[PDB]
Amino acid sequence: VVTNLIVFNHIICGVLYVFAGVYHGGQYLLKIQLNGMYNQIKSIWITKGRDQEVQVKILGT
Amino acid sequence: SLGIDTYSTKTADLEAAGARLLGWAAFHFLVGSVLIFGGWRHWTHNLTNPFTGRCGNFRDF
Amino acid sequence: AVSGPWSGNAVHKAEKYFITSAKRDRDGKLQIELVPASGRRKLSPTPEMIRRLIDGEIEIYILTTQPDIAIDMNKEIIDMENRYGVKWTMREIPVFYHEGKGLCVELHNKIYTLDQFFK
Amino acid sequence: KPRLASLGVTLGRSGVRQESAKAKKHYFIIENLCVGCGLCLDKCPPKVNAIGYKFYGDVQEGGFRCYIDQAACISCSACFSGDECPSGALIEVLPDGEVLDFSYTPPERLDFDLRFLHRFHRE
Amino acid sequence: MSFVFAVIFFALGIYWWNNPPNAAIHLNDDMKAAFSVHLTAIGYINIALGCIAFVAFQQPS
Amino acid sequence: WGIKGLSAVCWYIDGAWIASMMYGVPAADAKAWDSIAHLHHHYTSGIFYYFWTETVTIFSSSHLSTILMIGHLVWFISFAVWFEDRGSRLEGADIQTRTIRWLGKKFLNRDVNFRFPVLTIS
Amino acid sequence: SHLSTILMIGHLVWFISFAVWFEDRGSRLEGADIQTRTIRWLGKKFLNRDVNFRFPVLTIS
Amino acid sequence: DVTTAHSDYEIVLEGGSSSWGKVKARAKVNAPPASPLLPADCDVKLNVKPLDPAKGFVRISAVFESIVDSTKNKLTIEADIANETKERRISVGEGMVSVGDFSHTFSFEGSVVNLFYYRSDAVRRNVPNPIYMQGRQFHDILMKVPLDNNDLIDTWEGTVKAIGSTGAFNDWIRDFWFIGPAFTALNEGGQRISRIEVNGLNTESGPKGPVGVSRWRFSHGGSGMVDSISRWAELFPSDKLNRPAQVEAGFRSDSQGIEVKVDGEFPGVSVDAGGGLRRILNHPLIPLVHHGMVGKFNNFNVDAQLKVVLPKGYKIRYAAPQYRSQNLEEYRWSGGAYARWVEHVCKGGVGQFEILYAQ
Ligand code: BCL
Ligand code: BCL
Ligand code: BCL
Ligand code: BCL
Ligand code: BCL
Ligand code: BCL
Ligand code: CLA
Ligand code: CLA
Ligand code: SF4
Ligand code: SF4
Repeated sequence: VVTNLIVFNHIICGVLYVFAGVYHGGQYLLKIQLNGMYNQIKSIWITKGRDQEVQVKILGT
Repeated sequence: SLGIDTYSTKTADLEAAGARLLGWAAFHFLVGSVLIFGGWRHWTHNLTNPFTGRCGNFRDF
Repeated sequence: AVSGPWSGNAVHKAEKYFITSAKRDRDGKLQIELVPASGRRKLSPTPEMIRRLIDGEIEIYILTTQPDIAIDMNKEIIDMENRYGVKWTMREIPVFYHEGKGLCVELHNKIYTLDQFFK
Repeated sequence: KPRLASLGVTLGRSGVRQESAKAKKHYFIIENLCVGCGLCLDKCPPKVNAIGYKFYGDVQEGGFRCYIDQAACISCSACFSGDECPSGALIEVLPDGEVLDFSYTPPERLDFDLRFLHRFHRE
Repeated sequence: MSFVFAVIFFALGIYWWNNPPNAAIHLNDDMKAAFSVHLTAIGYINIALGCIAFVAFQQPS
Repeated sequence: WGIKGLSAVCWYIDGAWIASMMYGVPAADAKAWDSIAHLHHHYTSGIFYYFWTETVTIFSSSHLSTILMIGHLVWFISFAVWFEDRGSRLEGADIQTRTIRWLGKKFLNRDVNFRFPVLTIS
Repeated sequence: SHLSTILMIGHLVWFISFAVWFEDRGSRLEGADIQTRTIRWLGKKFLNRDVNFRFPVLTIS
Repeated sequence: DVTTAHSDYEIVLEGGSSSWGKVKARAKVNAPPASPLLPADCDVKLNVKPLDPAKGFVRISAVFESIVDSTKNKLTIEADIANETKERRISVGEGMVSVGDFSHTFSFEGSVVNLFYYRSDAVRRNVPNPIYMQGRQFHDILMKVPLDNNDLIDTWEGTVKAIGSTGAFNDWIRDFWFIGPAFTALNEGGQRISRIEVNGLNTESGPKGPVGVSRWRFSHGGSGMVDSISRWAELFPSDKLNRPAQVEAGFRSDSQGIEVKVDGEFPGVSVDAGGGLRRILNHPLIPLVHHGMVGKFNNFNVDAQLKVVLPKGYKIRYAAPQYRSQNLEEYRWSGGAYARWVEHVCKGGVGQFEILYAQ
C-alpha cells in the first residue's frame, strides 16, 4: 500500500509535469508566432518543426 | 533506512526513536527559517549583509 | 509558390493590399494608391506589381466606406441585406485584372474599371 | 598625475547597493470576414454601444456578424488595441487613410530547410 | 555513490563552466521557454523515479 | 485523456486483472482464468468487478467512505461548467438577481443588488 | 452473464456522451482534418491510386 | 562567451584532363549579421551553357531573389561572354531590376580589358605557384534602360542636370556606386576604383518608349589581391565547358543568425601543378578579405567537416593541413589544424591550404 502510494504519486505528478511543460511551452510558442520571432529561431528544436507538411506527417503517424 | 526511525516492539526503542524525529524536526525548523529569510531579501532585492554593511551584486559575485 | 503562415500575416494566403485613395490629377488620370494589410508603405498599380496579380502573389481589395468610391454603394448594399445594423455593413470588393481595361471590379454582375468605378 | 572629480559608477563586484536588481482614427468590420465571435463587442465601453450584432440566418452557417455604429463610436481604439480578431475583419483606418488589419505584422521571409552533407540531417 | 556522484557532477560542472552548451540557445532569451523545457524534462524524471521505486522497494535488499 | 493510462497504472499495480472487463465474478467462466492460463497469483478483480471488491473495505471505514462521497460530489459538478450551457446559467443568473431585488423590495425597505456572477467558458 | 453485459454496454454508451457534450467541437473539426489529410497521404504513398474520405464531424446542436 | 557555427564541405573530381569538380557547402552560424536591416534572405542561381566550341562563346544566367526587411528585391541577368584575346573579353546581355512595385529592364554591350603592369620570364621560372599578379581592368559600358516609369525619367533628368551643373561628377559618383560599407571594401582588398568617364548620355527612341542611353567607360587597379585581375584566365573556363555548368546557393539571415546552402558543378576546380601533379584551385583571396570585414565581430567555435572525393587511382601526394582521416579514395578534413585554418580564413586570413593528388 505504501509502495503504491509513493510510486503512483511520482507518476501522476510526472505525467502532470510533462503536460504542463508542453502547455507552458506552447504558451511561449504563441508569444513568438505573434511577435514573428518564430521564423528567426535557428535551433533544430524549432526549425525542424515550422513546416506544416512535416507537422501533419508527425501528427498523422 | 537512515536510522532516524526504527521498527521495534520495545517501548524504549520507540521512546529513543521519537527523540531523533523531534530533533530532525527542530533542525528542519531552523534551516527552513534561514531559507525563508534568504528568500525574502532575494525577492525584495534587499540582499544586504547585516554584519558587514556592504550589499552584494546578483550579476557579479 | 506561397509563403508559410509564419511569414507575414497567418490569415492571408497571398499578400493583401487595400486601395486607400483614388484622387485624380490635372489631366484626369486616376492616381491609385494601395497600401498593404500591414500598412507601412504606399504603392501605385505599376506593371511590375500588376504582374504579381497575374500569378496570384498579391490580392487587392476596396472598402465600401471609401470617401470617393463615386458609385452609390450604400443604397445597393442596403437593398441586398434587406433581400435575405443593415446600414453599417462594410464589405471588401476583390479587384481583378482584365487584360483589356486593367483593374476592374465585378460589382453586381457588371464589370467596371477603376476610373469608371472611382470618382 | 592630477584627475577630475570621480565618477560614481558601481556596476560590477562592489559593496555598494544596485538599483532594483479625438475621433481622428476610424474602425470597421469587414463583414465577409467576420465570424461574429463578438470579441470586439466586449472591448467597447458599455456606455458607448458602438459594436452590435446583425442576424440573417442560422448561426452554424455564419448567419450573424458584428458592425460598428459610427454615429455613436468615439474612436477610443479599445476593440483594435487588443489583438482579439482572428479573421482580420476588424480593421483600422488612420487619419490619412491607411488600412491596418492587425496591430503588428511579422516580417515576410523566404523559406528553405537547412540540411547538412555529413551530419544527422544528411542530404 | 554520494561521493562518486559528487565527483562526476563537479567534473561535469567545470566542463560546462569553460564550455557552456549552445543547444536550445533561444531558451536563454525567455524564462518560460527554459522553464517549460525543464518541466517537460522533470516529468519524465518523476515517471522514471516512480518506475524504479516500484521495482526497488520490493527487492530483497 | 490521460486519466485512462493514469488508471491502467492504478489497476495494474493493485494486482487487478486488465485483460478482461469481468474477472472473478460468480458467472460462467470468470473464475476459470487462474487455471486456464496457469497464473501463480490470483488478481483481486477485473476492470468492472474491481469497484465491487475494493469498496468492501472502503465502506467499512467511516473516513475512506467520506472521501468516496466528497470525491464523487466534486467530480459530477464538473459537468455543470464543462457542458455547453454557459449562456443558460447567465440568463438564469439574471432571473436570480432580478428575483432577489424583487423579494428584497416587496418584503424589506432596502434594495438588494448582488448581480449574481457566472464563470466564462475558458 | 447478461445483466452484466448490459452494465458494460450501458456504461460504454453513457461516457461517450462526454465526447459530444464537452466544448471540444472545434478540436474535433481540426482533428478530423488531420485524419482526412493523413489517410489521403497514407493512401497516396501506399497505393498508386489516391483515395480520400473527408472524415465528418457533428455540429454542436 | 563563445557561439557555435557548424559547416560541411565536399569536392568530387574526375580523372584525365578534366578540370570538372562538384562542390557542396552547408553552414549554420549563431551570431547576428552585420546588415543594419534584418531579416534579410537571398537565393542566387548561375547557369552557363556553351553556345559553340570554335567561337568560345557561352551563355551565362543569374537570378537574385532576395527579401530585405520585407522588401522583395530581384535582379535578373542573361549575357553572352566570349574570349576575344588574352586581355580583351566582350559580353552582350540583358537583365531586369525589380524592387517592390518598381522594376526596370536594361541591355548592355560591354568589353573588359585586363593588362599586367609587367610580364617577366624570371618570375615564371623561379616561382612555381605565383599568387599575386599586379594589374588593371577597363570596362566599356553601353547601358540601354527604357524610361517606362515616371521615376526612371526623373532619375535620368536629374542625372543629366547633375552632370551639367557639377564638375565633380566623375569623382563623387564613386560615393554613390559603392553605398554604405561597400566603399570601405575597396581599400580592404587593395582595389582602386578609378573615376568613371561618360562617353555619352543620349535619349534614343525605341519602339516601346523613350530609352535613356549611357555609354561609359571606367577602370580599376589591383595591387595583386584582386582575383578578377590576378586570375583573369582562370575565372572563365569557357573552353573546358564541354557540358552546361550550374552553381546554386542561398542564405537566410536575421537577429538570431545565418543559414547558408551552396551547391554546383563547374570546371577549373582542378589545375595542373607541375611534375604530373594536379591540385585544387588556389582559394580566392577577395572573398576571404571581404568576409574578414564582417566575421570579426563575434567570438565563435568552429565545427567544420571537409569531405574531398578523388578519381579512381588518384591519391594525395601532399596536403597541409593534413587530412584527419581517410576512407579509400575519399579523404576527410575535420578538427585540429583544419579547424584552426577555418577560424583563420573565416576571420579574413588567407593562409595557404594545398592538396596535391597525382595518379
Ligand atoms: C494544472 C495543469 C498545468 C498548469 C496549467 C496552468 C494554467 C491553466 C495557468 C498556469 C499558469 C502558471 N503556471 Mg502552470 N500548470 C501546471 C504546472 C506548473 C508548475 C509546476 C508545479 O510544475 C509550475 C511551477 C507552473 C507555473 C506557472 C506560472 C508560470 C503561471 C502562474 C502561476 C500562478 O500564479 O499560480 C497561481 C498562484 C497561486 C499562489 C495559487 C496556487 C498555485 C500553486 C502554487 C501551483 C502552481 C501551478 C498551478 C498550475 C498554477 C495555476 C493554478 C490555476 C488554478 C490553474 N505551472 C500544470 C502542468 N499554469 C498561468 C499562466 O499565466 O500561464 C501562462 C495559467 O493561466
Ligand atoms: C567584381 C570585380 C569587378 C568585375 C569583374 C568582372 C569580370 C571578372 C569580368 C567582368 C566583365 C564585365 N563587367 Mg565587370 N566587374 C566589376 C564591376 C562592374 C560594374 C559595376 C556595377 O561597377 C559593371 C556595370 C560591370 C560590367 C561588366 C560587363 C560589361 C561584363 C560582363 C558582366 C556579366 O555578364 O555579369 C554577369 C552577371 C552576374 C550577376 C554574374 C556575377 C558573377 C559573380 C561575380 C561570380 C560568380 C562565379 C562563381 C564564383 C563561380 C561560378 C561558376 C558558374 C559556372 C557560373 N562590371 C568589378 C569592378 N567584370 C566580364 C567581361 O570580361 O566582359 C567582356 C568579365 O569576364
Ligand atoms: C529531450 C526532449 C525534452 C524537451 C526538450 C525541448 C527543447 C530543447 C525544446 C522543446 C520545445 C518544445 N517542446 Mg519540449 N521537451 C520534452 C518534452 C516535450 C514533449 C513530450 C514528448 O511530452 C512535447 C510534446 C514537447 C513539446 C514542445 C513544445 C511545447 C515546444 C515547441 C515545439 C517543438 O519543439 O517542435 C520541435 C519539434 C521538432 C523540430 C520536430 C522533431 C525534431 C527531431 C526529429 C527530434 C530528434 C529525434 C531524433 C532523430 C531521434 C530519433 C530516434 C531514431 C534512432 C532516429 N516537449 C523532453 C523531455 N522541448 C522547444 C521550445 O522552444 O520550447 C520552449 C524547444 O526548443
Ligand atoms: C562570427 C563569425 C562567423 C560569420 C559571421 C558573419 C556575419 C556577422 C555576417 C556574415 C555574412 C555572410 N556570411 Mg559569414 N560568418 C562565419 C562563417 C561563414 C561560412 C562558413 C562557416 O563557411 C559561410 C559559408 C559564410 C557565409 C556568409 C554569407 C551568407 C554572408 C556574405 C554574403 C556575400 O557573399 O555577399 C557578397 C556581397 C557582395 C558581392 C556585395 C554586393 C554589393 C556591392 C555594392 C556590389 C559591388 C560589386 C559589383 C557590382 C560586382 C560585379 C558585377 C558583375 C561583374 C556584372 N560565413 C563565421 C563562423 N558572416 C554577412 C552577411 O551579409 O550576412 C547576411 C554578415 O553580416
Ligand atoms: C611573409 C611573406 C613572404 C613573401 C610572400 C610572397 C607571396 C605570397 C608571393 C610573393 C611574390 C613575390 N616575391 Mg616574396 N615574400 C617574402 C619575401 C621576399 C623577398 C625577400 C628578399 O625577403 C623578395 C626579394 C621577394 C620577392 C618576390 C617577388 C619575386 C614576387 C612579387 C612580384 C613583384 O611584383 O615584386 C617586385 C617588387 C615589388 C613589387 C616591390 C619592390 C620591392 C620593395 C617594395 C622595395 C625594395 C627596396 C629595397 C630595400 C632596395 C633598396 C631601395 C634603394 C633605394 C634602391 N619576396 C616574404 C618573406 N612573395 C609573389 C609571386 O611569386 O608572384 C610572381 C607572390 O604571390
Ligand atoms: C561576369 C562574372 C565572371 C566571373 C567572375 C568570377 C570571379 C570574380 C571569381 C570567379 C571564380 C570562379 N569562377 Mg568565374 N566568372 C564568370 C564565369 C565563369 C565561367 C565561364 C565563363 O564559363 C567559369 C568556368 C567559371 C568558373 C569559376 C571557378 C573556376 C571559380 C569558382 C570556384 C568554385 O567553384 O568555388 C566554389 C564556391 C562557390 C561556387 C560559391 C558561389 C557563391 C555565389 C553563388 C556567388 C557569389 C559571388 C558574390 C560573392 C555574390 C554575388 C554577386 C552578384 C553580383 C549577384 N566562371 C564570369 C565571366 N568567377 C572565383 C575564382 O577564384 O576564379 C578563378 C572568383 O573569385
Ligand atoms: C449539485 C449540483 C448542482 C446544483 C446545486 C445546481 C444548481 C443550479 N443550477 Mg445546475 N447543473 C448541474 C448541477 C447542479 N446545478 C449539472 C451537473 C449540470 C450539467 C447538466 C448543470 C447545468 C445547469 C444549467 C445549464 C443551468 C443550471 C442552473 C442552475 C441554477 C438554477 C436552479 C436554482 O435557481 O436553484 C436550484 C436550487 C438550488 C441551487 C438549491 C441548492 C442546492 C444545494 C444546497 C447547493 C449546495 C450544495 C453544493 C454542491 C455544495 C458544494 C460543496 C463542495 C464540496 C463541492 C442552480 C444554482 C441554471 C442557472 O440559472 O444557472 C445560474 C442553468 O441555466 N444548471
Ligand atoms: C471510447 C471512447 C472514445 C473513443 C474511441 C474516442 C476516439 C477519438 N477521439 Mg475522443 N473523446 C472521448 C471518448 C472517446 N474518444 C471522451 C469521453 C471525450 C471527452 C473528454 C473525448 C474528447 C475528444 C476530443 C476533444 C477530441 C477527440 C478526438 C478523438 C479521435 C482522435 C484519436 C484518433 O485518431 O484515434 C484514437 C484511436 C481510436 C479511435 C481507436 C479506436 C478505439 C475503439 C476500437 C473505437 C470503437 C469502440 C466504440 C466505443 C464502439 C461503440 C459501440 C457502441 C455500442 C457505443 C478518436 C476518433 C479528437 C479528434 O480528432 O476528433 C475527431 C479530438 O479533437 N476526443
Ligand atoms: S473605437 Fe472604442 S467605442 Fe469605437 S468601436 Fe472601437 S472600442 Fe468601440
Ligand atoms: S473580433 Fe473579428 S471575427 Fe470577432 S466579431 Fe469582431 S471582427 Fe468579427
